[PDB]
Amino acid sequence: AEGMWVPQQLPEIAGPLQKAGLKLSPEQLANLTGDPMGAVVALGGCTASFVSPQGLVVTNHHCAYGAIQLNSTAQKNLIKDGFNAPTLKDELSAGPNARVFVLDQITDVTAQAKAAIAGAGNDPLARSRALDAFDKAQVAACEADAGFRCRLYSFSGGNTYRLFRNMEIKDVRLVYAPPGSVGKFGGDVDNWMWPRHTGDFSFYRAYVGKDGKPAAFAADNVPYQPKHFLKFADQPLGADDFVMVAGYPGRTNRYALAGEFNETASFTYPTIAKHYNAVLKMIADAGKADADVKVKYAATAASMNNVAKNYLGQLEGFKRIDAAGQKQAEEAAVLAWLKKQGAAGKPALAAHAQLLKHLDTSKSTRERDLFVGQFNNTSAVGAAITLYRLSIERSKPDAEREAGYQERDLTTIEGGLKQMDRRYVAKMDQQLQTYWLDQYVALPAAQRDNEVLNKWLAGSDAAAVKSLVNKLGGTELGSLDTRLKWFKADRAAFEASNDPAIQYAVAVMPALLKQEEQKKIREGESLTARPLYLQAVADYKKSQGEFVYPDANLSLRITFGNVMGYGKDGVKYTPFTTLEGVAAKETGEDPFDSPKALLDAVKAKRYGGLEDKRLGSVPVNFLSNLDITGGNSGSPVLDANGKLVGLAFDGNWESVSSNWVFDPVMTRMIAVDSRYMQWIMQEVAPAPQLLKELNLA
Amino acid sequence: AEGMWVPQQLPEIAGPLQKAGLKLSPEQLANLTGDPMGAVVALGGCTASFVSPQGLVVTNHHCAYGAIQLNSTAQKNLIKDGFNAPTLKDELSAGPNARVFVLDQITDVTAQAKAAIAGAGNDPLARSRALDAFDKAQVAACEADAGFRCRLYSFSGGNTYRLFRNMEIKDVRLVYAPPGSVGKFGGDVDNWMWPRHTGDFSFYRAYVGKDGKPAAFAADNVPYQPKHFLKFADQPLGADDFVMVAGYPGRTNRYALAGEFNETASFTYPTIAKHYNAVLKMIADAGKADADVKVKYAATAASMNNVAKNYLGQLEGFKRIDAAGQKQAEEAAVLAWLKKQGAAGKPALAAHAQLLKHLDTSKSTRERDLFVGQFNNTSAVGAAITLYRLSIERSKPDAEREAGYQERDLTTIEGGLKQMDRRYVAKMDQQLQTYWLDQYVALPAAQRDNEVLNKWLAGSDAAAVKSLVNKLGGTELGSLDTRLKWFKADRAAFEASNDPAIQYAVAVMPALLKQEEQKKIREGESLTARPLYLQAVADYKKSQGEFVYPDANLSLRITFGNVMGYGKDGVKYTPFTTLEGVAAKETGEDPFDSPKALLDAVKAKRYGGLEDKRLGSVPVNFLSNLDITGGNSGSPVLDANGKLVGLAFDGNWESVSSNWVFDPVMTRMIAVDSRYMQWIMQEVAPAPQLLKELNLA
Ligand SMILES: N[C@@H](Cc1ccccc1)C(=O)N[C@@H](Cc1ccc(O)cc1)C(=O)O
Ligand SMILES: N[C@@H](Cc1ccccc1)C(=O)N[C@@H](Cc1ccc(O)cc1)C(=O)O
Repeated sequence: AEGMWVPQQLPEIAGPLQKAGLKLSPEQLANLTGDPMGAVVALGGCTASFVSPQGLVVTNHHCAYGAIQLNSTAQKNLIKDGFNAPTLKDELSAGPNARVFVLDQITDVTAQAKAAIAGAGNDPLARSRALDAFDKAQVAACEADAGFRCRLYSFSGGNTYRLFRNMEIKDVRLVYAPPGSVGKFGGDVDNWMWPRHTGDFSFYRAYVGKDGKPAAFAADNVPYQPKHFLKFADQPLGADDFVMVAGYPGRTNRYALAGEFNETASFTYPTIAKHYNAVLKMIADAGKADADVKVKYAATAASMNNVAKNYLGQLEGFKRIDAAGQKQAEEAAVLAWLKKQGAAGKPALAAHAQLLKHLDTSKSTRERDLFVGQFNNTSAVGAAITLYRLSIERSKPDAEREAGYQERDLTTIEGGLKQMDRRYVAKMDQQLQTYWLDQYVALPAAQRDNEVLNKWLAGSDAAAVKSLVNKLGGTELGSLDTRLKWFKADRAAFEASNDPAIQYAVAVMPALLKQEEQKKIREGESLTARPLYLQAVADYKKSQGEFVYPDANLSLRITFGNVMGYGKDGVKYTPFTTLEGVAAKETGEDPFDSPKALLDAVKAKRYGGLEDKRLGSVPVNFLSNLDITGGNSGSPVLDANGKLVGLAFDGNWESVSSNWVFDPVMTRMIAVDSRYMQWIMQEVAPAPQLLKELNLA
Repeated sequence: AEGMWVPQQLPEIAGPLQKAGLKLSPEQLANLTGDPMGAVVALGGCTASFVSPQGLVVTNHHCAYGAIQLNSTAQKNLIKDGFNAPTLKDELSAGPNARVFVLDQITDVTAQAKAAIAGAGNDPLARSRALDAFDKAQVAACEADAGFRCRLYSFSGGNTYRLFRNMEIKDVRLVYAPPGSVGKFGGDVDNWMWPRHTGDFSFYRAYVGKDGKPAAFAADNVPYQPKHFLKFADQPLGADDFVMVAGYPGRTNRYALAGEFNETASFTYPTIAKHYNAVLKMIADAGKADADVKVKYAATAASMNNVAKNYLGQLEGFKRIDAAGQKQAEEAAVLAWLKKQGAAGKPALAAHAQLLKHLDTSKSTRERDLFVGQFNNTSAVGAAITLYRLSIERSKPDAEREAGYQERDLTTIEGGLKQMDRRYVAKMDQQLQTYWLDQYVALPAAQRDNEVLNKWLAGSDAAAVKSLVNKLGGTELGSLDTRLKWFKADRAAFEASNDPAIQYAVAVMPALLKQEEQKKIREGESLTARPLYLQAVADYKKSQGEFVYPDANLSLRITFGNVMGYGKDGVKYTPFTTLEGVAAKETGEDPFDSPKALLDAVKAKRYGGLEDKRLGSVPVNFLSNLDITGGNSGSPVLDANGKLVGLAFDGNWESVSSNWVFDPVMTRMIAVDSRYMQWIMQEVAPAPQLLKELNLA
């Protein structure tokens, strides 16, 4: 079924849920801290779920990838080898910034948020500061009890605001990862593709301090005891079976203006894909010369591969469904429908005209902004900018500090500085600085108008770039101890440093704060125009009997449907893959290089009690017509009785353009079957302690 | 069904043919100059069929591609535009070397063939001279009537010889070609692939002189009046329908030794694919800089792309089916079964040992012979060699001249010199000479032992090469009038020439005739062993219950089966594509750039009365489990009642390795539906005169 339904829309999908095959009462799904919705957790960018009473959490391999990479070395490469912890004491810290968010409360605060915005009058910067202040005040009251973290969410262009309260677990440990050749079978070749044969799962465990409250990693921390956890399905999942997903989709753009779509299609997507593909070649080459580079950059290389391929898929999809035609026609129908409404429709029409004006702002600054943006986000420079920015915010009262630099963010900033030790090599950073500066100096002189960067380059050719990278090479911010000292330093110490990375951050900061102020002005203008126009689009959609649900915004959503394949001319994709399809793809070369114990077990038909007689094998991956996006990775797929039948991890090639224009015919979720996850842990990469904990052995 | 069945085997398949759903009688098929089989003709490298009483011939577009190519200029490009001849006199010569072969009779001359070989004795060279003389003599007699061509075919390794007698139609004209965006929709991207949407068809007309004997092109030749022509099906072809193909498959290698397969898989296919891919990049780069280069090298680039992609598919297929293992296990089972046959086993056991020592002769000289072979076959140099060779052979009497340089070959040689005019650009041929010499001068010193070439290079780097290409550019053989002068010149005029390409021909010819003697010796030693070992395999296969049929050898074969898809893990390929599939593949960029009139008709559901209700659209291509190969292109696909339901044109990706090891699971023919052919000639690139002549209007 189409839709990323908010829990508050359960009454509207209760009948469709039952019709599709839900055997739980839709009522049971509305208790978001009960069984089973209470077992679903956010990781920050991925979904996961509790699967034991001792705080075992299951998610995708690609969601645990960062944690696995932080614990990998060139010599002991867990990404390649996998990992198992036989006992609690063998579990590895997932890193200081790993989180498990357990939902405690959702509050509707729409009327209060709208009153705070209106309270600001017709000044856009005051409107942006009013919502900021409201957001900070809600979050401070909601976080007064130790161990909670809150977040204010804007829905439907700012027509609805809800405050989420979560227990924030800060001690997350790695328990199990299959080998990379299972976890990421087919690599970037099979990424965004069906047929699919990827065992995309791993396990964490949540820990708390001995006092029961969240704590950073410590030896005497103990496993979290969740109130609810999911059970692995005892009923074999088959074609046409009801499935549903609860998770944290990040961002969809189905309500974007035609011009926002056109800009993304004609500039953002092709341009990011081009540059990311070129940076990836550079990282791949450096990785072949030094395995330390390969391991330290593995998470970046993985994310950049995923985005670049997703973008190429979205562009193909737009042509497939004529997304440009469909956006143009819908926007024309909404503006014509408003007109026929007379008086009542003039506000939305004026809100449209205003958003329409916001587009053109980036035309001959978009290339510059990209290159300067990427240069400033390289590791040493970005660390210098964050550290200098924090030194400025610390001089203010906490309620006046920029979101991201308040007291409640300090441990996350510090964790980032710590995680950079596992993700930084000077010789690779210099190549990244060189790459983005090179693109900058190749712009026409009109567009290369970053005056600070112009001063530090003192040229617009290869030698000027080499000279600046040589200069920035003298930085000490590669040192973890140096970064942790700067983390506590006052503004004056930054301003006195002869560290060239720090000098660069001090020099660019005034222009950065002015660019941020301009952003907040544009935000404040949108805080009134966006909701008016998006409410009209939603009203129009309801007039046309179309499904109305908010764009994803990193909050909890439910999607449902059935196990089913899809088709193109000449082809029908079947809803399951099987073990034989894994062995049929074997080449012995990355990324089609399965463990020997897998190839041996498939050749012997060792199905380990998990064969589905309807398939004649153990199922590997399955297709369903659910509505997921980035952020849904690791979401539990629940059957009609709320049991775990698999994890969401990807979509088929034709699904990716549904970020902009949903296509029900060729949009499918790809999930890993809970039976394959059990089969891998039995036959290939043994986890006997985990199968016991899951009551599967 | 497996098998390229010779017409004599009709008894054995009579029943399976009927089980499959054949509604005509097998006796009807044994009538080879009758209906329907008498409609089926050979083009030499392609199959075709009579489809009107006025000599109308249908074949594939890629079979007609050379003809279309010859009639194309950078200005008037019929590859891109297509072609239609509304009247007889608008029909374009398909070229001097274009033929239609109509089968007159098959006689077995095995005994006399085995006599000729025996009655030479031991001396390998005498054995091959003997077979050549018996071949020349049997042909000279069979061709005594003015308008016939005869060919001696060796089957099952030389266990069976047959003389084929054909009426040779020498005046073939192009009537109709769709646009290249239809004829070759999907280009080298969709080549060897399903799903497929290619309207791979074109029409020729067979002309003879007013006397009724075949003749070369002349203004007052009239159309041939075939005894038999096929009718286009009125019964709609659907899934599971019986289909059969008659045609001229070129070469299969299912009876090759495990060692011949190992050489092809380990050296020949990888090497050819690599060097062809690099030459194709060059021709693509040159054609983009010069539209005259693009058109003149279109046919060469098309053939090299087809071969390169085919080989990559064969290598991939070998790994899918473990061809290496199956060939080793068969070569080991045959020897074990012969060593249990006692006295009856020993002649085949000795024949194997004799053949097993023709393998270790190449490892050192294979790269050299490839690179020198390719260089010698560039256009100016290749013309120079052939023309000088003919002058050598002219001075001998006819029956002692090399096969291909006889009186009966003069027209084909002269045709080749004329065709070169539309296939030669000096700067491209120099790029080709450069590529291949460059590969030669890259070889280790020990392998670089072509005396004349080392002499002419005087060095072993890019500069020495450029020096020789510079020398050779001085040729006048780029001129057609020059090539026709040399065609009628004697040995001494060649040996007096200061033309550097003629000078190269004369200089290399001694080493060439030496190498050709050591080749005929090679052939001689094999001519008795090969028969004996291949009969043992046939007997072993017959003993195991496995189908026995000879490897393709360019003679007439029948294959049969049913319209059916295939699958692999997670995917079922359905047996038909449809119009909507063509439209869905549209990018507006070559090779997915359909005529506007196609895209307009698809949108508008103008099905032209050609809807299949079961598909809900007009079908485009279909799949079936027939056994075809190179040569079978343009073969009529006949339904249960011997009516034309389409043309064979390609095979799916997994089919191509069946040239060495047949696989019934994933081997399918791809054919163009006769309703797509009509629909194109009605709705898209009209041919109202053809529809009339075919009785479809
Ligand atoms: N494409 C996946 C990540 C991946 C990379 C390589 C190998 C295996 C997986 C991905 O981006 N998944 C999303 C979830 C998602 C996104 C869009 C969609 O249509 C369906 C699923 C994620 O990581 O959250
Ligand atoms: N691959 C085709 C030629 C072609 C190229 C590009 C577009 C369309 C057609 C080809 O080689 N066809 C063969 C017939 C054939 C060969 C092998 C096989 O398994 C099935 C059919 C031919 O030209 O005769």
